[PDB]
Amino acid sequence: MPYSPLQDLPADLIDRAARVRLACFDVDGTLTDGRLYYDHAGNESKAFNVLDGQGLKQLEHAGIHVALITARASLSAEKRGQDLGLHVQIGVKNKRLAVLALCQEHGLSLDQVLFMGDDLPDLPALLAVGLPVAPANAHPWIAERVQWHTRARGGEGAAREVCDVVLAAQGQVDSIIARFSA
Amino acid sequence: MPYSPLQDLPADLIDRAARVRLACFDVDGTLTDGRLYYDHAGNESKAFNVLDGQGLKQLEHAGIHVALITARASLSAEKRGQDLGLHVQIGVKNKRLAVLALCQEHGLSLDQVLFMGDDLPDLPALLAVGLPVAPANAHPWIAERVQWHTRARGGEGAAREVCDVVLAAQGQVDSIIARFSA
Amino acid sequence: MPYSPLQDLPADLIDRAARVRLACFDVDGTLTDGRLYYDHAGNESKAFNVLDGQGLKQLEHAGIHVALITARASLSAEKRGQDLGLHVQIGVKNKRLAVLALCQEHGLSLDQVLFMGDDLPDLPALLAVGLPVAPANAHPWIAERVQWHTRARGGEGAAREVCDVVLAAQGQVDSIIARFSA
Amino acid sequence: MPYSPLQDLPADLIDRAARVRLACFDVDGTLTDGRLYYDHAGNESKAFNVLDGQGLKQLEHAGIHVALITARASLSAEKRGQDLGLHVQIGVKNKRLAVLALCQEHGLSLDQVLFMGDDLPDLPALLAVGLPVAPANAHPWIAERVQWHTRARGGEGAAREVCDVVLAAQGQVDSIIARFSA
Repeated sequence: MPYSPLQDLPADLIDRAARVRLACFDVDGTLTDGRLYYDHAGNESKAFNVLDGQGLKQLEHAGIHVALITARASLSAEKRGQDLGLHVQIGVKNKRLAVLALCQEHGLSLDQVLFMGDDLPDLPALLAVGLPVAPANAHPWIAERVQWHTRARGGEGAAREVCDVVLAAQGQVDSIIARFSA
Repeated sequence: MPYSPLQDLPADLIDRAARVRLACFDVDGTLTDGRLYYDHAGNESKAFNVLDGQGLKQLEHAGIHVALITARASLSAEKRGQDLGLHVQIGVKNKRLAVLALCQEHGLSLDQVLFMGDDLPDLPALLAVGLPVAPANAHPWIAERVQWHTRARGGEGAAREVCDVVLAAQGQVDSIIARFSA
Repeated sequence: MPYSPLQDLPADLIDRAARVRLACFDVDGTLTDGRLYYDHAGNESKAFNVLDGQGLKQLEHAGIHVALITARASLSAEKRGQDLGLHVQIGVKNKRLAVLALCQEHGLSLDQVLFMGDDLPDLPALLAVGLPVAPANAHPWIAERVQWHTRARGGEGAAREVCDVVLAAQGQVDSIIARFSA
Repeated sequence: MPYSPLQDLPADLIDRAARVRLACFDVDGTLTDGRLYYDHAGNESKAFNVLDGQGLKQLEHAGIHVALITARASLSAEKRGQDLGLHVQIGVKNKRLAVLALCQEHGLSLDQVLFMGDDLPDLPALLAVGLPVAPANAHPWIAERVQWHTRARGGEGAAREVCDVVLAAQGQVDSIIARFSA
């Protein structure tokens, strides 16, 4: 019986995922397990996940715009966006306003936007977009306020889990597989 | 049913948390999962957690003084304190005395102090403060000697879990949520 | 009751493992838990596993050729191959073609090849070799398309688990144990 | 009911732990979760654990000699030994012979030695010492051949778990606690 990201998901959600044209992702706690590795000189590192990376490229490959949105002013996140070919917006005071800006740039509504975050700074956006989603490790204040929770944890495939849903809802999977079968 | 850091907590604890003016935290095993990454030249790194970071800022924002206290002489911990805007005391032979020094600096009693630690060097402080706490990963010798244990593990939101309680006990939640809702 | 990598495995698989002369391994998600540590300048690190290392040497010691195959252009993977004494092929657009090249270099058929991978870029190879395998953390699209799944996760002994099977199927165990018993 | 490392342990083991004068530890997979972090230039790091560190010092503080024994030629392990004040022997071809050498240096028998390891290179020693022990993540070939398994995993307190047993068997705990209570 074939894996389908869509079974056990409600019709309403699948319908929103089908119209997603812009997918935005918090960095820490969402593409990351929330950890910041500090070295002896205070320099910082984060761990991203390759399944998440593969998922994000596939969204881009399926004509969906992908954006990373972080309040931190980190070159890490920028370098990560470059490696996968995604937009990045760094040092953002308000994530809603950032998202709203990206809607105007691509000629989109908020109802065509997906946002994935894990904590308070993501909340303005989570409450404004057509399709908010939170990883399993999300702070309860965010979890409580978003219906769609991934089974997986941030930095352990939660973002891939989202990508798979969106791609499945947009009829993209069969062709993804066919491209990689030879 | 709204998430409340305070349900399933005894009245006595809530009442102590309500009077906390100074919150002190061990570094390793408390804001960290206990791990030290050693590089080929013996240089060390640690992992902090962004939920913990968000929690600590919120304590500071609510007018509660925050301090990190470590026996290790690490620039990591100092850099981390700077990034969040908190006091740091490094290389402490005795944590009780350090805490006691901080009480005098801010004109406080030990009854108005919270301390969170995971192992033996924290014990002198844990036994002296008004509100000791330990994360779930705490050594049993410490666990046994402190009533309040967080559900979460050090470096996986245990400190945020503490911050949430204190903030909740001090009536700070409703406004935290309002600030972030748009 | 002696541990045997071969119990609970079907005869057919054991028989294929017995004829393996070339063992190829994806890097990320297969010898790694899928994580990429990004530093402030975009420099990357990965974590390998020493049990996996011990397994790979033992394959080489038993006269089986070992190869690592990655699409990424990383010096990490090369350095890792050097440390264990195995062939490496980096930056591969198509893994099938790479494998096929290695068959010709060693005068082998695809039926004599094992390939272990976790995600889409491995699929062309997984579908072409005599003995595909996937770790437990493998993406479901890959899992679904390969019968042999290791109990262990990538970067947590999954590759050793494979090595053990192959070595067991090729009668190599008794002597491995004897070499190390004093 | 006070935590006792000794309950649920057989009398025979407790008796051997009571006479331990030399405690030797594999590095990788034993003080580490088996992971090797490779950076872009092939430089390696490992993660040690602070609970393990606290345990090792306490063994030293209780007059037990502690030694780290690795086949790898890593400055990491040396730097780690220095930080905790323990002997280190690096690049060891045969661990039994290394241990045997340390017995003669300290005027001890093999029956007064504890060895903790996780994989084949440790086996010669595990089979020669009075008290072998293996972490929960140990390779089955080693697990099968050693009776004492820690509940915890390497790099997640397995070595502390051992230290606690030995210290408890040697009547050391009460005084350890008393030293840290003020």
